[PDB]
Amino acid sequence: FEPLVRDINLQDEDWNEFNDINKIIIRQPIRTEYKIAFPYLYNNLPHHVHLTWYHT
Amino acid sequence: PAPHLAREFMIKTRRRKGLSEDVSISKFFDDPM
Amino acid sequence: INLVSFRRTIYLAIQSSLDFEECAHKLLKMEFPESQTKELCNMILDCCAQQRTYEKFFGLLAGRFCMLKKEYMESFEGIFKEQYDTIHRLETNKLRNVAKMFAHLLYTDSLPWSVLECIKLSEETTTSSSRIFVKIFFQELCEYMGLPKLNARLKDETLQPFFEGLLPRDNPRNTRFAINFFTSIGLGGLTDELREHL
Amino acid sequence: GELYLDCVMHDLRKMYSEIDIKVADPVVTFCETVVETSSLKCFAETPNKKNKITMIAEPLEKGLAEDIENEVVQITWNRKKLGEFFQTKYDWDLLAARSIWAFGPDATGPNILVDDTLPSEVDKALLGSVKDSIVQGFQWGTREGPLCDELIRNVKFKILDAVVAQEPLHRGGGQIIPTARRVVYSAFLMATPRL
Amino acid sequence: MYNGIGLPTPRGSGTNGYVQRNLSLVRGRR
RNA sequence: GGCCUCCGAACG
Repeated sequence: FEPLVRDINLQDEDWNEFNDINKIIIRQPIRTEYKIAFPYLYNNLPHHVHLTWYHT
Repeated sequence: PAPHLAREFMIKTRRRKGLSEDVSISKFFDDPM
Repeated sequence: INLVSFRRTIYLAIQSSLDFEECAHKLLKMEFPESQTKELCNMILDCCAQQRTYEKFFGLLAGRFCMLKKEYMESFEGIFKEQYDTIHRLETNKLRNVAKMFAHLLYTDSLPWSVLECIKLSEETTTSSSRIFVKIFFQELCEYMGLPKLNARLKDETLQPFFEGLLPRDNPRNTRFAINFFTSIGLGGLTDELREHL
Repeated sequence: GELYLDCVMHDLRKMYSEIDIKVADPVVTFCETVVETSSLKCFAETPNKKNKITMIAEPLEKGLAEDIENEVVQITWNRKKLGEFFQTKYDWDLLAARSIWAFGPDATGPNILVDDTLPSEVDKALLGSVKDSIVQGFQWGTREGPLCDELIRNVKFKILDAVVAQEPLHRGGGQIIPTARRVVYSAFLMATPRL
Repeated sequence: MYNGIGLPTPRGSGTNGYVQRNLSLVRGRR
């Protein structure tokens, strides 16, 4: 589709250091399908999203 | 694959939790004897 | 024909695709069978020495390439053994490139194993190509390879007794000629073992 | 589960309050435990040099840990029922199963507190008067482990050398309660803990 | 934009280079 | 383990 609401880049040095961690837990390489169906897994730009259809 | 993941989970757990590396309780906790 | 076209595409992608570490995706994307693996390693070294100057991209492509699979590092051990049979047959200018690539892979030491044993020819028997190239790769590999840890760690790695010219003690010409050639080549205290043993 | 995190995120942001919120990656809650018994003795002393605490830690049994999760015998029950449950279950001695002082944190976590020693049975007022102090400080120390600051699981504590005070005002709550976690931290350190 | 890599505008530059993982990334990971 | 923007007609 498109970048949608995101323009180019918005970040901060203090916000990235607080949110992320240089030393953290590493198990799986951040599966996108896991964050797709789980809006709480990806906190970036959760605005106007129709999602979360659980199983079948 | 080895306990380095668990010990790294403890060190990173202290760093993210706001605790010092520590890992040595001999001088901090126990008596010198 | 197969090696000529395979060398034409391997040389075409070799002269192209800067930062050959990324070009390994295309080299492995060619999906050459095991029969073309050895010829791809020999022709890969031919393209490595075919340049007008020593290129570290060849050493990186050989480190990741040979470091990929088991038959890869094995092809680097056998291909290095075949490279040790060149000596005077190798070009003068290409000898510095062979010493730069062999010194780069030797600094990592991953793929080569017995290459330290295959080197170190006899006292008075040499083509001066392996002696001069051994001095260039010994000086450069001594600088970038951590010579104190390379010689000190190499003394306990049993690489010296496995090499003919590196053998101290009994043979007087090997230890004495190794002390004169090593000390004359700039090894310094690295020849003290063969000097005291001789 | 992650479903509660999704409904809590969409409920919080999309329902309760609308504001920019950035959450980090989720992680499981770590726990503290002890793989082996503590060989080294715990040497503790009050800041006023009055009371001295000594104890050793040992890993609880599998049936004792699962029974601790099930709560096993009621904490409000008489000590005879506890001695019959530990003696008839873990094959513990009558004096050993009857020496249990207090349970784990919030009477939930698998942490045992008992004092078995020769001089401990000589002075009853020492262990009785010192019960609420050490156990009062051990409850706070049981919630945060010496390493990851997590609840200790299958942690058994047995007091050996307990020095009772001249005057009781010499060693108070500040000379006892925080010192109980230090001895538990030393015993846990010598006990080779495991997450 | 796939996981870890992507170009917001695929029409932005040239054509979408169907990248994979590179026969060398597995060598560096192993 | 995969993802392949491309895409021309006049007038001037």
